[PDB]
Amino acid sequence: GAYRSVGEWLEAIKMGRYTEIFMENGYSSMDAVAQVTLEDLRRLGVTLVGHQKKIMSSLQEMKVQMVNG
Amino acid sequence: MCTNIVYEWLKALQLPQYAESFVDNGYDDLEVCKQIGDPDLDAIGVLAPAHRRRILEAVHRLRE
Repeated sequence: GAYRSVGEWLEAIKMGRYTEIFMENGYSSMDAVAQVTLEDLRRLGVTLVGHQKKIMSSLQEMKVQMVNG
Repeated sequence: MCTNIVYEWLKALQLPQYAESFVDNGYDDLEVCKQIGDPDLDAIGVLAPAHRRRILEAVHRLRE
């Protein structure tokens, strides 16, 4: 909830390399990104397991902040 | 409140200098490290052949 764009969120978790890929494939606002699954990541070309973990862990961290707030 | 396990592991391999890059790339526990191959080392930035071989040999040992 505290990021202006998907690009800004990705750069905050050191995953900025995926920004273009997310925007081009239609995961283009913070709302679109919250429904992303591990399979969605795989189909977007995020095949490195550590990067999948980074991204899925952050998506979950952001959900936790929202349910708790 | 407890040492990061990937730091501890790389210390045991006498390659502690990569620990922060491992963790920053999401290789933050031994379950993830078990899946490491050449693309993962490339992204992390482990380039010296001896170090690459040492980590991949270690990864093989985690999968036993």
